[PDB]
Amino acid sequence: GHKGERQRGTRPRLGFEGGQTPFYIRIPKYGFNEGHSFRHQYQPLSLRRLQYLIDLGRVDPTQPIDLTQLVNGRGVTIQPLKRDYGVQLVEEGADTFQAKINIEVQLASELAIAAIEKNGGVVTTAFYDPRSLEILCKPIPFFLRGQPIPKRMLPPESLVPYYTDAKNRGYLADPAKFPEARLELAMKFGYVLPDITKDELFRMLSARKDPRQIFFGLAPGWVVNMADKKILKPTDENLLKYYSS
Amino acid sequence: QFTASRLALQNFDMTYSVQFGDLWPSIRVSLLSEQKYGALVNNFAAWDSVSAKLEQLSAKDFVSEAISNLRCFTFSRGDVSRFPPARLGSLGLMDYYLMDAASLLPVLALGLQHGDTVLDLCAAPGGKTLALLQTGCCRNLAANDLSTSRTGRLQKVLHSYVPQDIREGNQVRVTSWDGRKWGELEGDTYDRVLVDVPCTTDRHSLHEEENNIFQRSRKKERQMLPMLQVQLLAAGLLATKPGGHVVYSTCSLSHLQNEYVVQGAIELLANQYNIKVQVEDLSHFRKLFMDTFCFFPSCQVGELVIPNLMVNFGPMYFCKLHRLP
Amino acid sequence: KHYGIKKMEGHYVHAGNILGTQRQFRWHPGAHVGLGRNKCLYALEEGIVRYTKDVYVPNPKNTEAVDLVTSLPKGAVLYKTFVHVVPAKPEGTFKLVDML
RNA sequence: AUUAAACCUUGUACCUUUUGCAUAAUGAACUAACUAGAAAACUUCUAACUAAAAGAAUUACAGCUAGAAACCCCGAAACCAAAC
RNA sequence: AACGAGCUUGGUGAUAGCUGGUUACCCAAAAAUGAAUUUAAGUUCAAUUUUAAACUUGCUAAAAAAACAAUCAAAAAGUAAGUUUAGAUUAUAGCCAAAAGAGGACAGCUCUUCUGGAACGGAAAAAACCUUUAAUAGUGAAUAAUUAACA
RNA sequence: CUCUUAUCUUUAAUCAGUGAAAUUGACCUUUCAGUGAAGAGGCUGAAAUAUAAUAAUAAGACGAGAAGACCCUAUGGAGCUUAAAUUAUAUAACUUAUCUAUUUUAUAGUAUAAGUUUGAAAUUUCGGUUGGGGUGACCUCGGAGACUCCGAAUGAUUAUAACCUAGACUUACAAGUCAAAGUAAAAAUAUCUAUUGACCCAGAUAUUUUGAUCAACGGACCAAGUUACCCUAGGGAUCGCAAUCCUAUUUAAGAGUUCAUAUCGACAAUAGGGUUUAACUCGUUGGAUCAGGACAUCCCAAUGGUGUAGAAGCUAUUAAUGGUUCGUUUGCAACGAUUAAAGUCCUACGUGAUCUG
Ligand SMILES: [Mg+2]
Ligand SMILES: [Mg+2]
Ligand SMILES: [Mg+2]
Ligand SMILES: [Mg+2]
Ligand SMILES: [Mg+2]
Ligand SMILES: [Mg+2]
Ligand SMILES: [Mg+2]
Ligand SMILES: [Mg+2]
Ligand SMILES: [Mg+2]
Ligand SMILES: [Mg+2]
Ligand SMILES: [Mg+2]
Ligand SMILES: [Mg+2]
Ligand SMILES: [Mg+2]
Ligand SMILES: [Mg+2]
Ligand SMILES: [Mg+2]
Ligand SMILES: [Mg+2]
Ligand SMILES: [Mg+2]
Ligand SMILES: [Mg+2]
Ligand SMILES: [Mg+2]
Ligand SMILES: [Mg+2]
Ligand SMILES: [Mg+2]
Ligand SMILES: [Mg+2]
Ligand SMILES: [Mg+2]
Ligand SMILES: [Mg+2]
Ligand SMILES: [Mg+2]
Ligand SMILES: [Mg+2]
Ligand SMILES: [Mg+2]
Repeated sequence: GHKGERQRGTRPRLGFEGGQTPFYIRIPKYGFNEGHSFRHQYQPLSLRRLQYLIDLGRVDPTQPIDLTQLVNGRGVTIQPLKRDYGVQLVEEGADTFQAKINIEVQLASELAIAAIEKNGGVVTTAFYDPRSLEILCKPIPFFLRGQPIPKRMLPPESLVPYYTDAKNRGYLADPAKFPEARLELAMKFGYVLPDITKDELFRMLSARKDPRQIFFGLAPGWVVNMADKKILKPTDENLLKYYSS
Repeated sequence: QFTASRLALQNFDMTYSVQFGDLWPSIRVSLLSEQKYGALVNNFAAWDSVSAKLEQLSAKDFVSEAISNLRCFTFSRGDVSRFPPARLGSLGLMDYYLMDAASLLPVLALGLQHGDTVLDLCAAPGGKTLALLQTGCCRNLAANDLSTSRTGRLQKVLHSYVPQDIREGNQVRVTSWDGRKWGELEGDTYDRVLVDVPCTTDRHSLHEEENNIFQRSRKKERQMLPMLQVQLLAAGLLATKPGGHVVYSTCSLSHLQNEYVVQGAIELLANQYNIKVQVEDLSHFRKLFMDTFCFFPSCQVGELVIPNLMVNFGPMYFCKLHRLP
Repeated sequence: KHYGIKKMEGHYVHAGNILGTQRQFRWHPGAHVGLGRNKCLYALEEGIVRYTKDVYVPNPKNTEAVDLVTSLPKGAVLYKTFVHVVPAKPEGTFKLVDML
């Protein structure tokens, strides 16, 4: 253009409206985004994606399902660094869901539970803390680090009611109250509870990891040596006390 | 450089001091000193209550001594006591109105009589209206004032004191129109007319910087005040009915604004409109009010209330004129 | 401010459309046209605005209007300009929800 | 144009600049060399794979990855530190 | 060897809404109005303009009838544009003629509103008035304004 | 100086040697009238006109050089002044402490810290609109008139005025307007007139609310003068009405008038000049030298008329031919003596690359 400020290359900053109070500064501050960096994120999983994954052989329904086997089959993508705390099952696709599977997901829903239970499956909810989740999504590198497997901390006070509640199928919930809660849900959605015990794969379905276990078959405090193909367990009494806790 | 108050004091020293001479010292300090306020009763339901309460305060109605329909309680001679702030009555009407005792003389002088129609040109919230309303037992009235905001509060004052039923009656009429133009509107309409022309307000001018006539910008208005006063006084003379009585009131001590204006106006009416005015003497009225008011007899016409240290109720210059034809 | 007739004759008018804004009662409300406190006129039903002049009969209660009407001579009849909105839609239709 | 270099006909230097006008006002004696537009948030275009893309951490209710595509020069009066 | 406060180096490529400058061809489209601002030698937004994409009515005109030569606008017709979405600036001082108000229910003068123009042809003068749809070669041609007036 | 001259040196000019500077778009570089921006070697219309040098003049080339002058602008500076704003272990002081002496609490001091009081200083600033200046002022909102006027940062009345939610007005943004339905209190709109202030940040309470003559009113949390001692970056220039009063011409209501004997003039009309009637200081040029032109003629010359006897005049026309003084007071205005007359004007004070106040 002609000679002037914008042509000299020295025009003001963005949001500067000539000298009147700018639009972005003259609006009241509100807490839309307050505490955003500490809010919990659960990468949702729908039942269409679950059934679709099972159909194509990218999830093994016969084996127990967990966050590791969802990530391994690329069914879900998880970013621990971005406050992801796990996967929440979602009600979308319940009607098409006709699969019996033992799925562990940090958050569950009423209707999502119905789809799993009606077809004769086990649904459980377990809390993984930020350190535990990173190892669960990405196991191999942790074994390469050489550090011992860590314990899994219990949920903080805010989440304690949820994971101790029978209706939510919490891992810490009382085993005795499960039957009644399942039956009430069964009546609500108009299906008859199937007898899992009679089912041949009762042991697999019923399988549940210890509340202090990140992986079903590995106890806290062990060390995995991939190069030698061995597992090392501490013999020290002091360390065993700490890990057993 | 000079404040309006400084200029106002300068004018009195060069002019007013000469007129009064040896009396000027006491008057000069009187104006600088705080003014004395006299409480005026609202009558109505609080008619008895205020009178009993004011007696407890030791204030005495100067009007009552004069008699021995307006009673205004005032403190004793040389008493500096301050009246308590006005308070609302049980009915919702203010118990009393604080005002300068001298300001009530023009109303008492106008000889209000029952079954009369009264005009109050440029009345403003000077208090004479409210006082006159209390006198207006059976008297239709009328109010006028050039400004609006000045007139706006005047209605508020009427709301506080005057009961709604009385105000609702046509008797109470509020308008804001030019006084000189008003003369043509209603000629020979009001038996009694009280005309309080805008004056230099010497007491207010010295104390108050706001809206002071002595400001340099307002030079034009100050010089033309005598001409405007004559026209307004002439307008009232036109409006008053045959045989009517009119009172012309000026706050200022100026000889030019007080005596020449009234006599000059009488001459103007006699020449242009061929009308005659009968002068009236209030010397007897002065004698009754000597205790509560002090006057000086130098003025050929009018009864000016000089502010005195013992009785600081001035300044009020009021002259009563009766329309002969 | 910017007082005028927003909706001219023949214009489709939705429920809440404001026909016009007036400082004083230049246009009086008509059928299916509500009157706002600020004296603006708003439609009430979908329709086509049509302006007509009709005899104005004031409510008995207000004194000023009644006195003025009486002051008029017997022969004379006053008129005012009104804004009307003729409904252009059927309020409802009947459909068979189910056969039982 | 012309047979003919000049005569005859036509024609108010250049840039910047003022309003979109100069007979103005700035700048240039001439030659050689040197002497001033630079960044990828959003968009467009082109491909790879595709509910997935990316050679670790990223984004996704057709996306994702890579490529190409962009924003000058000269000049104060001054201010501070430390030497002289 | 020019002290309202020495000089040298460094900070330092100080900063400059200001002045000056900013290097090949070709084709195409293309405007100094409103608002705020320590603002009126600036910037930001609206409006305008532009490149692409989406799909459908748009411009002139627009009878009756309103609200009073306009604000609005239906069938038509002459004709090809208009709306929405994504990206992006510069611009924000006009110049002159001719119309109409409005300032002292004046002319003028200062404003405001509408219209037009930016020759190589014409009008002693000649960017602004009048004739003139772009630009190309030809030793073709018909023409416009005008080339004063003979009262 | 009237009034200038003569001789000599220097410089100049010529022959010989040596060899700068500012400046320079290109130039084959004319006159007059016209046009134009106080403007023309170059454009328009006439005219003039072989080519080059040497030496002179300074009219033009808005001639060339300088850190000179002038008015205005910059959210550019710097010096000074403080009644500007913010600070201020310069100093001095005192107070409580720390701390060492001492006496039973006490008065002493103080390698320190925390305050209070002065301020030697440091830092930073100079809002906008008013044809310049001091004084007035005005800066936002709305009502009325077509810029002239009125108001406001609302008060009174209020048996107290919910929530939620279609569609719209207005509008750069921000702000500001109206509202069906649904739902809820109660037994539907508070009442006029009209009324503004963002974000940040501080206050309040048991979850709801309050903070601006921020009035320069889109609002910097908080900053005045002054410069002729100045500086830089640039831009500039170099008509109306009225109200009386005077007058002039035409009116003349009137009176008038009286042997080289008369008119004036009410009232009007019309041209001028004042006054009242509407905020509180001012903006190149004499002289010397040489002059060019205009005529609206001052003198010379040629004439008409005359209330022109002769002699002085007065009025008028034609004519631009040559001429058109010397001083004193000295800031131009007077004056004194003369002359046939001591013209009026234009030529950017006509003319400072000719000189000067
Ligand atoms: Mg501001
Ligand atoms: Mg993710
Ligand atoms: Mg040059
Ligand atoms: Mg620079
Ligand atoms: Mg415009
Ligand atoms: Mg500015
Ligand atoms: Mg600027
Ligand atoms: Mg020579
Ligand atoms: Mg030689
Ligand atoms: Mg030659
Ligand atoms: Mg030649
Ligand atoms: Mg020439
Ligand atoms: Mg010429
Ligand atoms: Mg020529
Ligand atoms: Mg010359
Ligand atoms: Mg500074
Ligand atoms: Mg908004
Ligand atoms: Mg409703
Ligand atoms: Mg401001
Ligand atoms: Mg402002
Ligand atoms: Mg505004
Ligand atoms: Mg000096
Ligand atoms: Mg000095
Ligand atoms: Mg001559
Ligand atoms: Mg002649
Ligand atoms: Mg002399
Ligand atoms: Mg010269």
